Amino acid sequence: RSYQFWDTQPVPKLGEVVNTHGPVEPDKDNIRQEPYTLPQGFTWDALDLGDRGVLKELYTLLNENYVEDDDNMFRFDYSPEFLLWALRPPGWLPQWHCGVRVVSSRKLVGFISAIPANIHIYDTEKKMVEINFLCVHKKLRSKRVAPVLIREITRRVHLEGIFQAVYTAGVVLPKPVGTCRYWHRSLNPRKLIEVKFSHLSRNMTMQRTMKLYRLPETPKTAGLRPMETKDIPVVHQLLTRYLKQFHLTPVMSQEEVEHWFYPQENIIDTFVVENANGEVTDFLSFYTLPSTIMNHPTHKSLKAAYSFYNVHTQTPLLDLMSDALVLAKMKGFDVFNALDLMENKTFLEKLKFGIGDGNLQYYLYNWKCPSMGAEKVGLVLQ
Ligand SMILES: CCCCCCCCCCCCCC(=O)SCCNC(=O)CCNC(=O)[C@@H](O)C(C)(C)COP(=O)(O)OP(=O)(O)OC[C@H]1O[C@@H](n2cnc3c(N)ncnc32)[C@H](O)[C@@H]1OP(=O)(O)O
Ligand SMILES: COc1cc([C@H]2SCC(=O)N2c2cccnc2)c(CCCN2CCN(C)CC2)cc1O
Repeated sequence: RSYQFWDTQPVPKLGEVVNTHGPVEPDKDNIRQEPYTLPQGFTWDALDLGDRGVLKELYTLLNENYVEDDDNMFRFDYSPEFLLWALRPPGWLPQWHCGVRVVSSRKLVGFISAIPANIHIYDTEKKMVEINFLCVHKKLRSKRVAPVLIREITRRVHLEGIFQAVYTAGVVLPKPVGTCRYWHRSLNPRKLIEVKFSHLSRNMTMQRTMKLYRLPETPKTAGLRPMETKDIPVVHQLLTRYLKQFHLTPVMSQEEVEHWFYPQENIIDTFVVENANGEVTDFLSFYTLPSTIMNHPTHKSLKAAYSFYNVHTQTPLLDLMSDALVLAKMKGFDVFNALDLMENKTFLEKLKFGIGDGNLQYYLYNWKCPSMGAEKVGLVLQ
């Protein structure tokens, strides 16, 4: 369109209207046994994240070289313990933690990952992988290293008999199946304005701004409490039933639900509504992901909470999310982030979220299907 790399790949063209559902190419019956060639002086290395030293190397690569905002002011700061959560879910494979190192110094300069996931896309369930944490060191940018990382992880996934993948990106590539928008809810507006994440309205004083965003000290929903081990099955049951209404969703086992939702401090929070009868009827969840405030003398970090999966059957969704905001404020978050997917548009403007810059595009690899509105997207990635 022209895309030197993406034009060679089994994905639909940008601008082509798709009215069919299925693979772009058939499953491969023989697969390349040898890794793709990297530029000279660089080598492949599978990263054992159970090793404290290797995990920290990955932490640093991403801390210094991962996604920045459009103004080049903030960079994601995934913690080592978060990366362990995100990258070793049930069924994780060691070959799918794909690093690139400088041969001489051993410096980690590139990475890409796959984790397994069963994905429901319209009327089909497929075993896929989710691709995440594609990163190339700043000093290595614009040298066509990304295509080698993408082809190499493809080869490694192919060896395991898997021929479809799902991924998101803030850039337009062939061809989005869904387009989402970022929204932000101020919790600590004074800090957000000071570090220039947000700006003071010409029509509002700082005093008025703090008043606008002020929240109750405690949640209002009767019987809200953190998720416990006994809650794992009912949380699985609630999520599975809730997700049916959307066109792009994960299909989680009970073991997967335990991994993704069981609370871990500073990583993942899940709160359930246990009613007057002792029945769990609702749950909210958010993950923890701080950002580095680049080159700032006094404020070094911003603590952000990210809306994950929120299931309602008896409690209004609006009330659930109001309580999520209160809980995040209690836990010291500066901002609460959510996408416009699932039923989120029903609460975003009401709870004083504001729209952010940029788009999050959702993609499938080797699967043609019609595109969908954000409201039909029911998949949230890390
Ligand atoms: C069956 C199994 C299938 C498994 C595979 C499924 C596919 C997985 C796909 C990956 C899902 C990743 C999900 C996430 O992790 S999204 C997060 C991506 N990470 C970042 O944005 C971190 C900071 N940025 C970087 O590290 C970048 O500069 C990267 C590494 C992204 C590009 O490095 P560099 O800037 O040095 O560029 P290049 O000269 O090497 O190569 C340029 C080519 O790369 C295409 N490009 C640029 N950005 C992306 C992007 N985010 N997804 C896919 N492709 C991208 C670009 O259009 C061009 O192709 P084309 O325009 O010529 O055609
Ligand atoms: C500044 O506001 C935004 C910040 C971010 C992200 S990017 C790194 C970061 O730390 N972010 C952050 C900071 C503080 C709180 N939550 C998030 C985003 C996400 C957009 C992702 N894109 C858009 C497209 N491409 C390629 C650049 C990054 C949106 C914001 O409107």
